[PDB]
Amino acid sequence: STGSATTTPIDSLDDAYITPVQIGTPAQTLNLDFDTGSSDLWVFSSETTASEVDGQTIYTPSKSTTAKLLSGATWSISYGDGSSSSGDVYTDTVSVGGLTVTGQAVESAKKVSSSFTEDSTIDGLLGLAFSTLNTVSPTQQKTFFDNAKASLDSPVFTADLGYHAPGTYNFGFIDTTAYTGSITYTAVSTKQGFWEWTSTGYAVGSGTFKSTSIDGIADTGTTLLYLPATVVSAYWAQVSGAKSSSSVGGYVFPCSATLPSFTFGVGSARIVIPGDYIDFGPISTGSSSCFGGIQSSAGIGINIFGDVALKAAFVVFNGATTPTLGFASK
Repeated sequence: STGSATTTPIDSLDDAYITPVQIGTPAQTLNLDFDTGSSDLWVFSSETTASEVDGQTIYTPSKSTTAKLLSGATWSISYGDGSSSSGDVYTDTVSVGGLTVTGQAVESAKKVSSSFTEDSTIDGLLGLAFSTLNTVSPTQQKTFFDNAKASLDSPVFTADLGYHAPGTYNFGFIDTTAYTGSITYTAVSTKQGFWEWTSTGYAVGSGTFKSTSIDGIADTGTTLLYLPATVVSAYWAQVSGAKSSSSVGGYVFPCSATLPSFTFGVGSARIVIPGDYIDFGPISTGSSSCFGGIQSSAGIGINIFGDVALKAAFVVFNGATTPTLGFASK
């Protein structure tokens, strides 16, 4: 089997991407944030505290003939940005782009933090990291990808995120028309439950490539590119007037700037992030100070190749017995 679904930015900044997902019988379609940095499929639901719902589409398990309470199971998750959600669990039929999993754990939110409530466009998350990070207790549950894997033509999914444009998540096949050149594959460590890999270095604009190992995660659920302070300083030093602002919470730059590109290494290959991808616009409406898309990972504890990086590439998440990650230009 295979599946193919379009993913769409939620706003003009590509803050996140939503992909339609069919849950239950008859289908209830919710727009979920596919997140390769976590492993819970959770939804706004008929159980979510009413005051914490503001425009989201909800899953109502009582209206699904295939929903079953997973008795005794609860879940609770906290994300890198400080947001959180928790609730109980149903199993139900879940389909993405024509690919169907029966008996998928669908985690129903009883509570969500303010950032989720305030984002009317995101109806929940679909985790695509390794199932060892799943938060369901007392019986840990599998991701949609893990459940689908055996049925897939090939044990892979691909992320093809757009810059200010729709893109695609595919399951079970590599679309050879969706990228240019060849795909370069690189080793993955699953020790922390993430798609964790080591970049071979970087360049700033037209500058020389610096060979240096940068361990980090491929995380579609994180907006920006978070890298070591040394690397980030080298980037922003090339932008007149750029500075790190503790009051704003990262690097800002004059909105009048033209940003240089940023290149990262994948083995001997190179992925180029155009300068425009690094512009996240005015810090507040009408400001001439703009927020940077490359930020320091210092104090996160991990480097994160978020959407800013991944949208510059066609990315293969290879869930073979020895997982790997593939990157191609596009």
